[PDB]
Amino acid sequence: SESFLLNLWILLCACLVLIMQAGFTCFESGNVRNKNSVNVALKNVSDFCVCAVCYWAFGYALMYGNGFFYSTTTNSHETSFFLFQLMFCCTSATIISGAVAERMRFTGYILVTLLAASLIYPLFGHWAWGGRILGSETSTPGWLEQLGFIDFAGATVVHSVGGWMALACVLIIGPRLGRFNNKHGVNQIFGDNLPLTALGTFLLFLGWFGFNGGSYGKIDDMLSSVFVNTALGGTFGGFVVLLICIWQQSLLSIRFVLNGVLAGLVAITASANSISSIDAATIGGISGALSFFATILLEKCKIDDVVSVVPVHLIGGIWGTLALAIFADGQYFIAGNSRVDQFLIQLLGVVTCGIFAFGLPYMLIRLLNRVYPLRVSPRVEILGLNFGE
Amino acid sequence: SESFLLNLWILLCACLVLIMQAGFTCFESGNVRNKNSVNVALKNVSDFCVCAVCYWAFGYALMYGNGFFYSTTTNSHETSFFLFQLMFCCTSATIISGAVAERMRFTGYILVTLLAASLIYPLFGHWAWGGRILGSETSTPGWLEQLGFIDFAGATVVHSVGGWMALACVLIIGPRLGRFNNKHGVNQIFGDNLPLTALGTFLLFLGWFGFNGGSYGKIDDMLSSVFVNTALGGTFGGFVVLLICIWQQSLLSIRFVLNGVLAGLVAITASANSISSIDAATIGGISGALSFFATILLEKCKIDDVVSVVPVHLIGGIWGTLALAIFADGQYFIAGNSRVDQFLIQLLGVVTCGIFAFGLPYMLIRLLNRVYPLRVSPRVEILGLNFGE
Amino acid sequence: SESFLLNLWILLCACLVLIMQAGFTCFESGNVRNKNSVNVALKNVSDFCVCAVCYWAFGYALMYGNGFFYSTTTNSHETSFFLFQLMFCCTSATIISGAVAERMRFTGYILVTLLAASLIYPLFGHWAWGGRILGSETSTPGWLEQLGFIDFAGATVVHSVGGWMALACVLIIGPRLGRFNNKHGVNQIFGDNLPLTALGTFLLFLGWFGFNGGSYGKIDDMLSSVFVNTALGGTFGGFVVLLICIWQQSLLSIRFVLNGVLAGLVAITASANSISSIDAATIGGISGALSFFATILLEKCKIDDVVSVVPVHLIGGIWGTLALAIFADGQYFIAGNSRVDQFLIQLLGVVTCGIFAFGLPYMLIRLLNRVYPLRVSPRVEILGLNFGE
Repeated sequence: SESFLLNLWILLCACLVLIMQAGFTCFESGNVRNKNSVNVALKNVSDFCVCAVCYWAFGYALMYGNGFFYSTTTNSHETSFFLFQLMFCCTSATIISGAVAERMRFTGYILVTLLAASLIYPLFGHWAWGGRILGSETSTPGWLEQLGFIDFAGATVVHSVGGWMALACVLIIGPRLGRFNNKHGVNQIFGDNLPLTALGTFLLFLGWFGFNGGSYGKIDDMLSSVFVNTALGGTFGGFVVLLICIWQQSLLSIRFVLNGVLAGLVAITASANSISSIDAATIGGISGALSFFATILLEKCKIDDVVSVVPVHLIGGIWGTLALAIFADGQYFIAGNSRVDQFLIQLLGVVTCGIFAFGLPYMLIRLLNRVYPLRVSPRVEILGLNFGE
Repeated sequence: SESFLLNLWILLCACLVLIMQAGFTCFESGNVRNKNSVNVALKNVSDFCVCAVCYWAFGYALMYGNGFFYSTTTNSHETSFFLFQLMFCCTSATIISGAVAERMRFTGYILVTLLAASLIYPLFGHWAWGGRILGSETSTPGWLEQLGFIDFAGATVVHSVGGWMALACVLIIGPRLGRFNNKHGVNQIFGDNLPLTALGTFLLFLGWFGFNGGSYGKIDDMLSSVFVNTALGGTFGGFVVLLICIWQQSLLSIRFVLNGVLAGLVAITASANSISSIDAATIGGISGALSFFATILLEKCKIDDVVSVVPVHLIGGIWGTLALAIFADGQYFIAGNSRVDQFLIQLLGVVTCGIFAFGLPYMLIRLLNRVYPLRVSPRVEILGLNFGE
Repeated sequence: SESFLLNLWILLCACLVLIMQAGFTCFESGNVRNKNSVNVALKNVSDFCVCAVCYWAFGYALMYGNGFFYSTTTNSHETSFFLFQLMFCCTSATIISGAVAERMRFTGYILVTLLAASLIYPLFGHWAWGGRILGSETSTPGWLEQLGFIDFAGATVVHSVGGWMALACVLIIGPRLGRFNNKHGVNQIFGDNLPLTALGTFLLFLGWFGFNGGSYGKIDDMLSSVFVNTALGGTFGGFVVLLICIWQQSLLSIRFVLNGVLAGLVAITASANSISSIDAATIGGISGALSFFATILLEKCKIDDVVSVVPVHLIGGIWGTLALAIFADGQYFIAGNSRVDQFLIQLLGVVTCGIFAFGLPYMLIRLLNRVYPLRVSPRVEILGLNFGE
């Protein structure tokens, strides 16, 4: 029947988001030095396990409640939906993983991941996605969803939340040793396994297909448009950054091109079900250019992001959320809302996400760092995070 | 119709078990030294090819016969079923591969893989799964299946069999050079590509989803419960080992955490269709703890398992097989069988698997080693298995 | 309905061909030296992005027109079909990527990829596959397709075209430095990440399943035969090359074994929907042996192919195209065509593919190389292509 086919589609899409977890692991492990890559991989597995435990235990009840230790219910599609949203929560915290590499303590990162899976992501996902339970009859939406905020697959719910928490963490722990100098400016710390980073980017593209396809929530002939918009956004982001770099040398332009692919994917994540192919290409290309410029701006601002989580997930998420109101069809809006009123509503969603997913983690992680330091000692950072803290 | 959707589901699940082969290759290649990783990858491809040839030629006919060089039949679901069981047969010997790394001859490993795919796995799969032909009308079950032994996805048929012959092989060829010494105790040989082991573990999780989903054998609303039990078992195994290690340093605790993920998956493999989410979490966590203690016990017993096949596949398989009778619902048992009679039956299956998949390979591989030595010369083990034997 | 399930099948198959792109990236990045692998990964992402942009812009209109900047149409299956064929075009140019590694300039490779995605692949795909639009009512076939040429999944359209322009490129730019010498003959340049080539080969097998399954074009009970033929062709190619090598040392035989797997897949690609399992095994084994002999012949002919694109894709593609007329059932031919007439037609298709995909790219790339050199300077080849050109 229709319900069985929809259930298998959501299960295969959750499998694709597990592929996206593997791609995040490869992307982050290949972009760091060989003395820190094993710690990065251990972080990338540990946050996934901790977030799955936290979302099964209380995260699903916080995000979609009126749930705790989720068992079988009367709703047929709710188990597949729960698995998909658990994969989404793991995606948010493994976004947080990549920015804090090579200088953050493992237990402090585990505490940050617990904060992300316990309080920040379920509350904002309840605000933006409260009434989006798959197959449920009577679901009360969140206040942001009631006001008219639209996020198809989570450019704000998943990517911007992780970007804001990652920005707060890298502002609190500070930059790596030997990265920024007062005399010589900015030094580049290249990774040691950049082909693994390219493989991780391809796996992230593959997982992004499942992200958008399972966030579609139904099965008809227009899901192929969502897949085509996904492919065009990612490839046009990569193509635009490739055109910008063009004659720049390898081992530095590859990071920009892969970040452009990922940022184009982050931008089409907001509106993959409501835009055309030309709109998806335009949004992805502008997102890739914005990721390039935001990486340069973060380098000049002395903010150390190792894999450029903020130019990809945060800047791309804000651009995709704002470009939904510029490019999507008016039939997907609330009736009576024009193109500027929807821009005000999506800007309100961006500002609310910024306040809740940055300011509250900034105070909480600052208070945690005041009594429990999250930056390793300098001998650990020189020796490497593979060898203990 | 129903048959076409079921056939596509089994084909996609067999694709996921091919992903599981790729994850096994990455997990075993990253966990060894750089002078042996190419030989490990060559073993991981060659055993897959040899097992596929053997199962197409005679393995399917021995496992599910009343077949030889399988062609198209009248049964609609039996071709996808054959592909799925072929990938299961490849999974057993690629479990066998990881235990015998860095000191075993390539041709001797090919002979061991031929033994596994020719005699041991098809005969025990006929004993435990003989009547489980997908879509067939009249199928006579094996004697173990007729007695009441329940094994959903191969915790005994796949994982315990490969664990037993891997244990026999590492007992016959002996430990690696410079691994156990009489004076200073136990020395650790760390791998050189541990992020590739993390990627392999993620691919193994993803393929484990297909393992359980294709072993479900039907399509209804309860397959998402099987997927949720798979995710919760793997993540709770990893979470429990992470809680045990907590403050232990990296480059050694990552192996324990990934082994806990895999062992939790091995334990839920036995009963993923018959337990609740809390039961899946409990079984996976106990399996991860048991993998940790079994790795320690194998280190104290001077038994060299390179990637810890025995604590993951054998110990986890025995625990999952025994925990089916502790945790699963009584409606899945034979009518009239209580909770202790089922424990006796599953213990009989464990003992039968131990006898047939250990004692017969131990005598056969010992007789082969007496006339054809399966351990490399010491200059090959010092120089590396990438450079010939 | 049937249309929704077919659309989801084509979307999942296009996801599998994206996995094939990832596997190609791993296979080429692991087979080169560490001073060139980052440039190889950058090429493997850049050609994918450029080809997706080119096929969305004008490639689909040239291949399947009577389309430019493809948007939503009346045909329900055409969007998933477009995504699948875009994946096929990206597959052709990423076949081209692997032959020209370690000595070709990046911008010159981008121009070659533009030539492949703009002129060669869409025109030959229009000639061979012009009337194969999924779900269309009135589609005029190409002249080769009207003459009776059969290519199920593109052993000639995808693999032979990429092999021919890869051969033209490596004949124009020439061999690597320190590869062939007049005194000592042939020297071997081993890659530095051969386990990553094993992972890439497994990912290529996985995506090759999706290649054949989405090229099937319908859903019934005979798609499982296509999957079984795919598995048997790949595994028998690997098994035959493993039997040929047997006692040869590692670090060189693994390249032959993986190339045999891939070449068996290339040969079954032509006729996976029309042969038996024994025929698939025979075709795959002969293709693996032919890849081994063609690799030896290319090393004796002083033609430097880094990952052996020509023995795998070109020789395997020609063998699969010719073996369709030897092994497939007569019901799949044009009525009135015998077994020798179909051999003449498939040979005409092979000769037409050779002329159009070799002689025109050889002339165009020679004219481009006369005014714009595509081979790096010797200091760039000595230092490495990761550090600029």
